[PDB]
Amino acid sequence: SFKCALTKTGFQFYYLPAVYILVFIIGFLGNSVAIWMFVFHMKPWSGISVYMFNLALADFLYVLTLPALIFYYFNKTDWIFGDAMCKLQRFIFHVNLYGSILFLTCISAHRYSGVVYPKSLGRLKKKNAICISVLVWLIVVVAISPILFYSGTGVRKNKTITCYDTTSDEYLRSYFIYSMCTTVAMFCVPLVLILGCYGLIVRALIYKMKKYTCTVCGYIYNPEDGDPDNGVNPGTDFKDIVCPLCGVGKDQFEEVEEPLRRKSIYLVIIVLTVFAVSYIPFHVMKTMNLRARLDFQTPAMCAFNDRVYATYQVTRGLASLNSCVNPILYFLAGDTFRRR
Ligand SMILES: CC(C)CCC[C@@H](C)[C@H]1CC[C@H]2[C@@H]3CC=C4C[C@@H](OC(=O)CCC(=O)O)CC[C@]4(C)[C@H]3CC[C@]12C
Ligand SMILES: CC(C)CCC[C@@H](C)[C@H]1CC[C@H]2[C@@H]3CC=C4C[C@@H](OC(=O)CCC(=O)O)CC[C@]4(C)[C@H]3CC[C@]12C
Ligand SMILES: CC(C)CCC[C@@H](C)[C@H]1CC[C@H]2[C@@H]3CC=C4C[C@@H](OC(=O)CCC(=O)O)CC[C@]4(C)[C@H]3CC[C@]12C
Ligand SMILES: CC(C)(C)c1ccccc1Oc1ncccc1NC(=O)Nc1ccc(OC(F)(F)F)cc1
Ligand SMILES: CC(C)CCC[C@@H](C)[C@H]1CC[C@H]2[C@@H]3CC=C4C[C@@H](O)CC[C@]4(C)[C@H]3CC[C@]12C
Ligand SMILES: CCCCCCCC/C=C\CCCCCCCC(=O)OC[C@H](O)CO
Ligand SMILES: CCCCCCCC/C=C\CCCCCCCC(=O)OC[C@H](O)CO
Ligand SMILES: CCCCCCCC/C=C\CCCCCCCC(=O)OC[C@H](O)CO
Ligand SMILES: CCCCCCCC/C=C\CCCCCCCC(=O)OC[C@H](O)CO
Ligand SMILES: CCCCCCCC/C=C\CCCCCCCC(=O)OC[C@H](O)CO
Ligand SMILES: [Zn+2]
Repeated sequence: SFKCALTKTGFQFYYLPAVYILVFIIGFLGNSVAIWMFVFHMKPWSGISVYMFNLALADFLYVLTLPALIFYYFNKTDWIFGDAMCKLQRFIFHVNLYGSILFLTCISAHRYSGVVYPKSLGRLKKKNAICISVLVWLIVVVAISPILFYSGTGVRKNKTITCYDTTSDEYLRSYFIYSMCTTVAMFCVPLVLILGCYGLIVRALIYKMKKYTCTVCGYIYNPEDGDPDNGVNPGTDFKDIVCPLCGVGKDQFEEVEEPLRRKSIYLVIIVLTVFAVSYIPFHVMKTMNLRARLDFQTPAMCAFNDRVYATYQVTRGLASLNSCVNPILYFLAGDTFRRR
């Protein structure tokens, strides 16, 4: 059985530990602040707050495991924590990955319901968000539990201990099949669902006219309500046309800050960037690398497999970066921190 003599040193053995240190420092800080802010500076929690707290919980838990991984790279890739801790290290990475994707889908589906179908179902949205969150954690734990079988420690020829990121050669093909099932069900399907929600969010927002406020008095002109007292039909745009309150001209009017529109665009921008930079490259490369390891072990393919392996290492770092990028979403796409 021919095998491609893999030789990649001086790059990946510096990159991943540096990214892991960066993610630990920024991720522990941001998620500690977020978890502190939701628990002690938010009462009651809205629908999105429940999903955002769960996303922060998935990130902090994963961030908590990083020093072990950083140690492993600083210890010439020799795992000293045992078989069980290796399995738990790998399980948590995948639980964080898929839990994050599913909670991002929850936030996306929730904003679509708020933007398209807006009425005060405050407690109804909170109770449903808690129930959905529990189900999401149950789905993720169950679907990701095989990682506890596949992953584990292995003794190298030089007597060192590897903590397998995938699995042993005996279960590798089975692992690829399993990974394809989770890639399709917990990455591909949520991605199509997020895109649909975002397309419908952008469609609903672009089809509606913007409100204008007076800098002199503070009167808000609604395009749908209009101003029939002066001679403006309800439904007409601001450009189609004096202020009914104070009496100043149109020149003293500026566009109103819409909280739902701003939080929706921020979510659309941040999530799409995160899928384009982290989620999509990682899933493509994870798959490509397993495919090369299983089906492309011929001398003519070795050079290409090396490039795939190196590119995959890059995406592993990008995948981990989400843990320190996600807190930004709680302050730019989330509800204000208030205790009522
Ligand atoms: C309170 C938080 C927000 C501040 C973050 C503190 C950092 C300065 C700490 C936390 C994680 C630490 C790392 C955790 C793990 C390791 C692995 C450790 O590995 C070894 O000891 C193996 C050496 C060998 O056996 O050859 C070396 C220190 C290092 C890089 C640590 C250096 C200092 C770090 C980056
Ligand atoms: C039997 C086969 C066909 C199932 C395929 C597996 C997955 C494609 C399914 C199973 C569980 C599903 C998840 C179950 C629950 C949700 C919560 C849902 O969030 C809401 O309903 C938000 C409600 C709100 O707060 O307004 C968004 C989709 C999502 C992640 C689903 C996405 C698709 C998943 C991963
Ligand atoms: C308007 C549409 C076309 C933009 C779609 C946005 C994303 C879905 C794109 C932007 C960057 C793309 C990635 C750019 C680079 C690669 C590396 C590429 O790796 C290889 O070619 C392997 C061998 C090598 O490293 O040369 C595999 C596809 C992938 C992940 C691409 C998958 C699709 C991504 C994430
Ligand atoms: C977080 C637990 C559940 C222990 C864990 C599970 C699986 C794999 C690794 C793992 O964590 C560790 N295992 C062995 C050695 C180190 C760790 N992790 C660890 O030390 N995390 C840590 C987290 C926070 C922390 O406080 C600090 F941020 F530095 F202020 C100091 C250390
Ligand atoms: C009730 C809800 C949450 C559905 C959960 C279904 C779970 C139990 C399913 C979904 C995907 C499945 C895996 C898909 C592929 C493989 C590879 C095969 O070689 C061994 C079984 C294994 C590893 C499956 C075991 C069961 C599995 C983990
Ligand atoms: C709260 C604010 C959020 C802060 C967000 C943190 C900023 C992102 C950090 C680094 C970007 C990633 C750079 C990726 C560079 C990869 C290219 C590379 O050099 O990797 C090759 C390596 O040798 C392996 O083979
Ligand atoms: C909000 C506050 C801002 C926080 C921002 C701070 C983030 C630190 C950034 C880079 C540190 C990474 C250090 C680079 C360490 C490289 C690891 C290495 O040398 O590899 C180990 C090697 O394998 C052993 O032989
Ligand atoms: C109703 C709510 C139900 C919630 C469900 C809770 C499930 C917890 C999930 C993972 C923790 C288990 C971590 C398992 C760590 C692996 C250890 C192991 O199994 O040991 C391997 C081997 O035997 C040693 O050599
Ligand atoms: C209500 C639903 C609650 C269910 C929650 C799901 C949690 C599943 C727990 C373990 C997965 C089964 C995988 C078994 C992991 C043990 C490790 C193993 O399989 O051993 C491999 C090898 O022998 C050692 O090197
Ligand atoms: C609406 C806002 C959406 C914003 C849209 C943003 C588009 C993202 C573009 C590129 C990120 C993909 C990064 C892919 C990482 C591959 C790096 C690589 O090629 O690996 C190097 C390796 O060393 C060589 O062999
Ligand atoms: Zn006025």
